[PDB]
Amino acid sequence: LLAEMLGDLSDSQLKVWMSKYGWSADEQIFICXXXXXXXXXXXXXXXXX
Amino acid sequence: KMLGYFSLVGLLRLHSLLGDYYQAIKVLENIELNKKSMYSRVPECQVTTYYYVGFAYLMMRRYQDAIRVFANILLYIQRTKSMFQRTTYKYEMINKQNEQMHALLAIALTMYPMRIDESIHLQLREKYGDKMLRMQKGDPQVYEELFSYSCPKFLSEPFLQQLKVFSDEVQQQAQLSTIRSFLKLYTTMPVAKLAGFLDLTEQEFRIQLLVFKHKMKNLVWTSGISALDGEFQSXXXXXXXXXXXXXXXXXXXXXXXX
Amino acid sequence: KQVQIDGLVVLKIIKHYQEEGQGTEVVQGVLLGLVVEDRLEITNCFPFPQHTEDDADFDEVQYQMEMMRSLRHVNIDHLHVGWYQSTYYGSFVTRALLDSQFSYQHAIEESVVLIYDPIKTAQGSLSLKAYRLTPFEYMFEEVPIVIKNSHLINVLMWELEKKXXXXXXX
Amino acid sequence: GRVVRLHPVILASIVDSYERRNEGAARVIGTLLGTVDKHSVEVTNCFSVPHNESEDEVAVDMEFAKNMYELHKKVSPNELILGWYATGHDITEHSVLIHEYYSREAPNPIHLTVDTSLQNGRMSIKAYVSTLMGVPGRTMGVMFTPLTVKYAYYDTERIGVDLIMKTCFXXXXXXXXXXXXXXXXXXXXXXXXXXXXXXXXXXXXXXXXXXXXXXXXXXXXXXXXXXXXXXX
Repeated sequence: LLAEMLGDLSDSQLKVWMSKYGWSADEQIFICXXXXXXXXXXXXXXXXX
Repeated sequence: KMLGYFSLVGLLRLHSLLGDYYQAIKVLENIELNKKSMYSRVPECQVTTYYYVGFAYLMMRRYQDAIRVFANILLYIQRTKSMFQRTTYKYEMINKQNEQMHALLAIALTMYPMRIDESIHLQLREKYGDKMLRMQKGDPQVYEELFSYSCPKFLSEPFLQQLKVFSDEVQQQAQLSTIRSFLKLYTTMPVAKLAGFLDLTEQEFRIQLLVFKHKMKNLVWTSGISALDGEFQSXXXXXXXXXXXXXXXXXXXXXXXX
Repeated sequence: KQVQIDGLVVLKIIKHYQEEGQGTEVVQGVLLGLVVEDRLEITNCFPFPQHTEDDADFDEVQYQMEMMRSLRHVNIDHLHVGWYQSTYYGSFVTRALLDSQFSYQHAIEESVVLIYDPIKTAQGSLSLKAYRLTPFEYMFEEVPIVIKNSHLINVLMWELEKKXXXXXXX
Repeated sequence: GRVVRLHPVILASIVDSYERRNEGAARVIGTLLGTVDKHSVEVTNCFSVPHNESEDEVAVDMEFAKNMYELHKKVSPNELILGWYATGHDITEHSVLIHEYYSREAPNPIHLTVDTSLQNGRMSIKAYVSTLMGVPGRTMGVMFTPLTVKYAYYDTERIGVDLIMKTCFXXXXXXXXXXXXXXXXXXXXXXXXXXXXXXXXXXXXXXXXXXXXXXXXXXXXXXXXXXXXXXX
């Protein structure tokens, strides 16, 4: 699929682009608390008020 | 210097009508000047400046800046959905121009947020309300037809708008939003359900392509796409909760203060 | 040893003593609280009615039982940790007051006697002390009294001249 | 009546009453004493009451009122029974009905809300007497009139407060924590019943536009959520 998307490349040409971006084949080509509590307290107080 | 600013704005507008987009944008960038001189001299000038800003925003990819300038020139629905009401001081012809500007803004406005507002706008006209309904429907066939019928409105000079370019671009963005609206939220999704939904889109082959393309956009996230199986997979929370609590408190404050 | 006196306990004792002073009849009441460690917390007090009898036998067990039961419906539910009186004579003038304390000590050996002077108490000077009996020796000794107030109480007190879970955790 | 003065002792007594139970959710209720025979009501003392609330309904111990007041009278007849207080922080739906009970002891009834949480610095106290403005062509409807408050002290208390602020110038708690933990270990059902309650309140308000009842329900639900957060 990658070779198709790159313009129908031969396996050799595809290798050039995989090499350029560091992609490698795998199985396939490998490509890739306290404060909170305080906040709640304030919010609660506001609600109560 | 207010008169000079007006001359700049008029000249920029003329250039835009017969002029290139970038130079006009640069003029707009120079152009802004203190509000107060304009306010003292006349009501209308400020509205004209707002309209110019809106036009620049429309030329600009972002619709946010224009959304603010247009609302100030004319009242607009606020974040938190509160009505924004504009002053009627400006001369009636100027006010009509402002209304036209507001009608233009709807196009920017729809992009900015939501949802189905035309309350300030007259109920009877189907020109804008119909367009709103079609967007709500999420089906292009109605949208396309709306452009086709109200072809005349878009045209209104002919060379200046030979191809309807902006409206078409806007519609294509508009079509995409609904699909993102499902917005994944599913760990793993049947292909057939996706196909049924993507089928509605005009290209049959789009889902194999249309779905992958959406991922490239990044509006919506697809997992397991292009898989042999063929089925798509699909502290932070605390912060979100805290945010909501804040909004609730804000609403209460406004209530108490009121 | 330290007696911690709460805000309402101190204000009630000063109020009662002064009211007693106008009366010209000595005022006594009971202190409610908790024996913690060696230290004693006085969280509240209540006044006993004036009696013709002086010192001991002043106490009215029917009044006390009723008051204690009705408070219990009230939240505090705190042991009698001693008694307070206002006595003019100084210093250590009267033998009679001490025997009262012996009666309290026999009921609960940790009991404390507080004495306040409502006449000599003036702005900047509260005249108060706390005693226990010793267990040629003297009969009794005095332990300094500190005051405990919550943050909520501190804010509340500041309205004069204005121009729960936490406590549990602690 | 034009206004209300409250002694610092009353503020501290309401806080002390609330403190002993150690319940954030719970609101405590009691009696206020003082003098209401002029346009300035002076609130100078108080005592706690046993009080329980179930659903809309609440129970007050009438015998407790009479028996404690009778002892208060033996100490100082000048401090009359003039109303009631609760820890709020806000007016509650049952308050006009509770107020009608206190009216039997004395009238007009006076309600002091003491915000023992002290969310707002300016006021630890809100004062109300029940009155109806009335509607023409219609029967008058009861409502609370809000009266201005100030904190004021006689010399004894002024001296006392100044002395107290000079330096500035557990088993029950454990049980409560255990109860909170139990609530947490159950909160999925209590959530779904607080969701329903919330909806109910909204319904009431809609009818009014009953409304008060719905509002109360909504408030209760919110309170229950807040208590769940605090526990966590």
